[PDB]
Amino acid sequence: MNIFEMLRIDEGLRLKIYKDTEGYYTIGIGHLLTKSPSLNAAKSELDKAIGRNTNGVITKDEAEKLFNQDVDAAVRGILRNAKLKPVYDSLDAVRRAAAINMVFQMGETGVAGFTNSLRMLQQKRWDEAAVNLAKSRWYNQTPNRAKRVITTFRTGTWDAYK
Ligand SMILES: [Cl-]
Ligand SMILES: [Cl-]
Repeated sequence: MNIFEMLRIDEGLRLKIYKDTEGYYTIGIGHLLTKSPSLNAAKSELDKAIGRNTNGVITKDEAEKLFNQDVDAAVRGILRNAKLKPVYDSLDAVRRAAAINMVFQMGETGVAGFTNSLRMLQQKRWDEAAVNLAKSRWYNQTPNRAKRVITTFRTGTWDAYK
């Protein structure tokens, strides 16, 4: 198991524009297109992202390409962030995948606001961090996915994904 297979399980794959859990125009493997209500603003962003007139539909390869870019960008955002970097560096390889997952889903600002959990993770207080992470809108909105990520932080194994 690795970050790619992990996110592929959490996000699914959709080849036609769809609305995410928050109601936003998304495509592929969790690629947010726009927070605007306009399907046209979404279609525009889509064509811009792919480099072609897509009419709202992409191929698997195109999906995977967006996905490759997004994971990369997620990692780089963590590495560039003064609050996230130290925590991330402190983690083992499995837990690092959990961190990437959160950033991919909620953005760097979002995660960055989990100050207390971040401190707990850095100190390696696993059960404590797990409890604190659950006290969040994130957990309340996407409980099954949150639980999976949280279990990964708690255990340091891929059990939630097996
Ligand atoms: Cl893009
Ligand atoms: Cl969920």
